[PDB]
Amino acid sequence: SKGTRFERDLLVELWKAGFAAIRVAGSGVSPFPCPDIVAGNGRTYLAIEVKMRKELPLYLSADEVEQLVTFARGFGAEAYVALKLPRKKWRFFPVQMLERTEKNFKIDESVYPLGLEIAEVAGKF
Amino acid sequence: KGTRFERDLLVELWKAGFAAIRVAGSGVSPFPCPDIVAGNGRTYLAIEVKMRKELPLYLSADEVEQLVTFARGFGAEAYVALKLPRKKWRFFPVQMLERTEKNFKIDESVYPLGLEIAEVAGKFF
Amino acid sequence: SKGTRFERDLLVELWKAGFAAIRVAGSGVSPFPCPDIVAGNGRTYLAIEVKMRKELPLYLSADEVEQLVTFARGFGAEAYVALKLPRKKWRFFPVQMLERTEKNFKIDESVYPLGLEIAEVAGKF
Amino acid sequence: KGTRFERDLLVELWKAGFAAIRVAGSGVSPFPCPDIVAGNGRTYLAIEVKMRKELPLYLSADEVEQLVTFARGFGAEAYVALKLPRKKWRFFPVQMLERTEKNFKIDESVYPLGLEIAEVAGKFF
DNA sequence: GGGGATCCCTAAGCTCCATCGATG
DNA sequence: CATCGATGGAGCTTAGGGATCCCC
DNA sequence: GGGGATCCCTAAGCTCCATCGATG
DNA sequence: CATCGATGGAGCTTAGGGATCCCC
Repeated sequence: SKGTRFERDLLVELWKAGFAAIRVAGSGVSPFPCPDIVAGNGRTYLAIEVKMRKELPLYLSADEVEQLVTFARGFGAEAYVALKLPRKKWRFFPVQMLERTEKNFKIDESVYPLGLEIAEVAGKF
Repeated sequence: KGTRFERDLLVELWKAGFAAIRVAGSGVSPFPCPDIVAGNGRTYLAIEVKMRKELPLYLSADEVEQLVTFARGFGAEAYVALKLPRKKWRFFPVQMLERTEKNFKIDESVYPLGLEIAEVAGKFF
Repeated sequence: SKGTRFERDLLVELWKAGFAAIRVAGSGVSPFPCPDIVAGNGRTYLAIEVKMRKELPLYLSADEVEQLVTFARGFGAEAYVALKLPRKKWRFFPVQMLERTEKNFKIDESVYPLGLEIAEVAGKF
Repeated sequence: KGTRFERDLLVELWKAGFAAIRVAGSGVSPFPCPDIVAGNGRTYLAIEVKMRKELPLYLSADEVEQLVTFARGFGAEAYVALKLPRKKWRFFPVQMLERTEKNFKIDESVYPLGLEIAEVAGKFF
């Protein structure tokens, strides 16, 4: 459950990139759809699911993603997965960029590279 | 405790089409962050949640600063939700606040003016 | 949500009939199957769903009953519905005795009469 | 708080095939009632839950009375579950308790003897 | 004013501490 | 000499029904 | 002893209270 | 004169990471 330390870490990055960002409470045992972090800089709004892996690939439960997009759609933000590999930087992946396994999704060696920097996230639109 | 009013207010937002969330760890050092953030693709809210035993509620001009600083940066509207011992939640834009000096306030003068959730969503049109 | 007062009431009746009985906590918002009351006198064990009505009929959601029997089966007790009508006494109904509506169950004027007294409950086996 | 150990223990019971429940309102006047009651069609438990910072745990002979009075009346076995600051839950039958006078206790003498949940279910055979 | 929806105040718990005893 | 404001603290458990307050 | 799974102690919040001021 | 026991109190918020303790 070290996930927290990385959520807190990313928040700084976002805040440094101009994003008013927050961590979602009651996230785990929740009465509703809830991602890890939510952010907005006045032009862009982000629903985010945060993940840290020693190494690829990263798998994302069918459900998990449904919940993120379900939320992202409702709130009016862009659903994103932030991935953290030890030596590398925070990488940002739109749910469009995810690959379907049998009953789930993934980001592997073939996808990680075409992920976004935090700076690309802010000024793309 | 007052945690049944806390989550009571969330329901109201959701009810009104809003996708709201409780900010993780906002009983924290004066950090630009509301207690709740909500949005519905059109209107976005930054909500300082106050539960006072009676009027007036005073609000250090500092406390207010943060709500506005954040609200601006995030791209949302700044609000104070306030519940009184037998009255139901009631929404106040920062504008609607009455001033003094080191603080602002909300007493009998403005309280009946305070909006209700739905009327808040209705502003956009 | 007056249901509580009647749960507390029934507990006395049970305790008076020789049943060590208790109310189930986290019953509503629960992580698992949970009835209103559980009791045992050393010979009999009861999973119970408590209901108070001004008047018949009493309807019981398909789900609700599944949950009670699911629990009753697991714990090793007999699933029961206790019904309270104003002027009358506590009536006890085994889930076998319930009648199926379209997508639910019920106890009406045709069933209430063949319900059990608390004393019949203890010494039937 | 210590409510994450509370519900932590429930999971253990469930894990072990037990259908357990938290007694509603057992921070109540010395009322014959455990903090938890569980059962699995064969074995039934009446569990006083103690979370002590260190040994020994003392237990007024009164407090014990109630567990046994209840246990008897309900048709279950009397147990004290006890968690220590870095040790995992550990089950003690009333029998296994060490006595003094107005109290009983649990210190180094008996603690390593205390059972584990599964071994508790295993007794029946 | 009478009738009803909303509280809050009362009694209790446990865990940890610290006095105080008695016994060795 | 009181009232509205402000300033610096301390308490932070649950849970039920009798009592309150509101509103019609 | 070194390496890892488990805590607890630190800094902070809010709400309510009560002092204290100043202004009328 | 200390240790194990007992007796009568008071505090009861969260939450994160640095520090601890255990175990191999």
